Amino acid sequence: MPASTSAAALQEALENAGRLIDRQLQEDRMYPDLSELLMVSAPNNPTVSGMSDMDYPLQGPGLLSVPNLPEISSIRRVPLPPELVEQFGHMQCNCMMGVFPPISRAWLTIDSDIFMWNYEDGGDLAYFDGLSETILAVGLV
Amino acid sequence: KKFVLLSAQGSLMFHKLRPVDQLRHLLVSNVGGDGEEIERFFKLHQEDQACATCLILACSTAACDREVSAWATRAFFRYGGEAQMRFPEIVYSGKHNGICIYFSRIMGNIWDASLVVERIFKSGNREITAIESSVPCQLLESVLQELKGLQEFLDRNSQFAGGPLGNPNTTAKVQQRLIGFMRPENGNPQQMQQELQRKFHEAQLSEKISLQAIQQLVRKSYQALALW
Amino acid sequence: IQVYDLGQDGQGMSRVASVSQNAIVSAAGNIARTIDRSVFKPIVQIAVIENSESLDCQLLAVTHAGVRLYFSTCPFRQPLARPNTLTLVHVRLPPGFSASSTVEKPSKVHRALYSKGILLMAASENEDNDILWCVNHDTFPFQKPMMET
Amino acid sequence: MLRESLKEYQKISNQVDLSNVCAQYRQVRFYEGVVELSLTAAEKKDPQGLGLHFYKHGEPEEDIVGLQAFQERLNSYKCITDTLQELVNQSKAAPQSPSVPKKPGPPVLSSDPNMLSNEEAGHHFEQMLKLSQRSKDELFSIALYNWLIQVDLADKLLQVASPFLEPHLVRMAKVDQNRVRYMDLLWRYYEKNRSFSN
Repeated sequence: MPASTSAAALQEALENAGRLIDRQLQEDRMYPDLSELLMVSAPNNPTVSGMSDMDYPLQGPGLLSVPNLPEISSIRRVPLPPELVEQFGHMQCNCMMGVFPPISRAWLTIDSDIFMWNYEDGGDLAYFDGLSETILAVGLV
Repeated sequence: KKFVLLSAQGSLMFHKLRPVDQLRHLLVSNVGGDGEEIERFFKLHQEDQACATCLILACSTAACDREVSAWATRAFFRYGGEAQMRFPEIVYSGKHNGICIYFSRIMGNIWDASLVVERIFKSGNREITAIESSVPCQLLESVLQELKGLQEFLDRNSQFAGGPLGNPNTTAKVQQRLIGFMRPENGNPQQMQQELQRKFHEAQLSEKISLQAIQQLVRKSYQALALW
Repeated sequence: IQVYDLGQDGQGMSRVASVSQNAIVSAAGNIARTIDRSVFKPIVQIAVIENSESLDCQLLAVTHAGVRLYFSTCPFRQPLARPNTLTLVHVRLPPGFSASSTVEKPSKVHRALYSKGILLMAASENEDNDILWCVNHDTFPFQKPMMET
Repeated sequence: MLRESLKEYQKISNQVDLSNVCAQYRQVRFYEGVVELSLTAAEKKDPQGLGLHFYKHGEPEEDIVGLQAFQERLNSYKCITDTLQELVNQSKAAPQSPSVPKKPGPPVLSSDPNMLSNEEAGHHFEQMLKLSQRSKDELFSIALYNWLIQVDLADKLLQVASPFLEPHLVRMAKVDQNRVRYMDLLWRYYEKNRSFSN
């Protein structure tokens, strides 16, 4: 064989592969807006769903099912730390508890005071006492 | 995707499972790449997307996936179909389509991009045009991991491309379906069966040529991104 | 529920819209015409639908009875528009609202969380205990109408 | 108001969601009403003693009625033992294998208001145990003995001066496959009670 016809057939085959990748990447990029998943054709033509067993397909035998399939991980409980479970003996008027994800800390308030710790391991426990009035709201910025 | 709930008892830490973590759960519950729950997963996601989901676990270098890779490889080769003529069009198997889907996803943000962007820096009373990469170094690096995993998966398993490694007691259940739909009057059933067997090899040959073209395309992408 | 424009720069400020719960409950029951008008209130949560999640829809609201109330503030498929309404564009009831469901219904729902299709809800069982509900389309993502695990 | 709430639940105890009420008592630390209401919810299920007759004659497979009475007394007593278990699993968690998973435990330690969670959990355990130790129910006493063995509280089984304990060990040392552990509890019972020749 001349080397030109095997080189040409390999170059055509590399495009015939690439033009199948162009298909599958266009198929993944044809993902719908949530408006069409929810079947809404205009904002002045509002619609409903959640009214058939096909909205929320049951794991039943003979349906599109794997029975017992998990949607969430097992729930790894982790804690409020021991300094803090003491202070529930001292609370009088207000309590507020929350999370700030972009710092890896939870937070708790008791009346005038605020406490913070790592929600994944109870570590890096700290507090702040620089107040003399009840905390009504907290926010990270 | 990660989540946290708080109660008076402390933190309740959890995640939303991906289809690949659902597959990783089933490969562990069946202690292998076979068992009927994996054969239900292939019917839920369909063969091609179940194969693309198997390829992540099959390519994984992670020390905790080290047998799950052999289990996902077993599930992929077993359950993702075989090359067929539609009547006509050649339909590749969910194994071939799943390789195409996994490569289109590895390349998803880059495949049609220019690999450069031109930018203008303002050095006081001078504007200065310069050319940089469009792709960040860590995005080249992470795409190169999954693509080297896919290159090795295709090279390691290259001998099985076009091999019908099924249990023979499946085959009759396929043959029994097509016979229900044909009545060419005066048509010889031996010549029908002989051309149907020809067209099965015609599809398997097309799939093998297509797989071995994709194998060389994966290699050209890996070397191009590693040079970049 | 109220809507404000922060400016296209995120430095401006104006109030665009305000819509009261009894108007939302009226609109929802004028869409889901076989459903009672209790399950549309109280609205216990709002959540933003990112411009990574929809161009046609921009806000979700959730009720104590798990009802998802999807809203639009712009014209559909004009992703460079500024907000000019707060239109209720879709009602989605939770599980159990089929006529043949053997699965139960979210009720008491006191916290809800939503971000890219996935809904999480807390709902008290007795008064000691909560049930965490999870609902999503990750298993059927391209499908019309939307199917959920 | 808790000793008032307790009496109105004690009227109707046959029909009460005892698990929910005793969990709702735990969220107010009313372990007293967890002992009392769970006994009044066994007492009124078997007002004839069939679950104790069943046990005394041999736990036999033909007495489906005494077997049902025995089980429904045990189901009511369980609101006591799951609560004693909660207090042991809050207190022993710092010495060994902490609750609320992976490694860092659920109470900072190192400074306190003279009582915290492990010490409160140990105090409320000893106070609730010293309420359970006032029952006249022999089948509850047997269920409490089996729970004290299943949580490795043998020294505190060997703190129950009760006539039901010797006949119970003198049953188990003929019936349980861990026969040796009941002979081991029985010589430690006899020696501590100065019955040295036994």
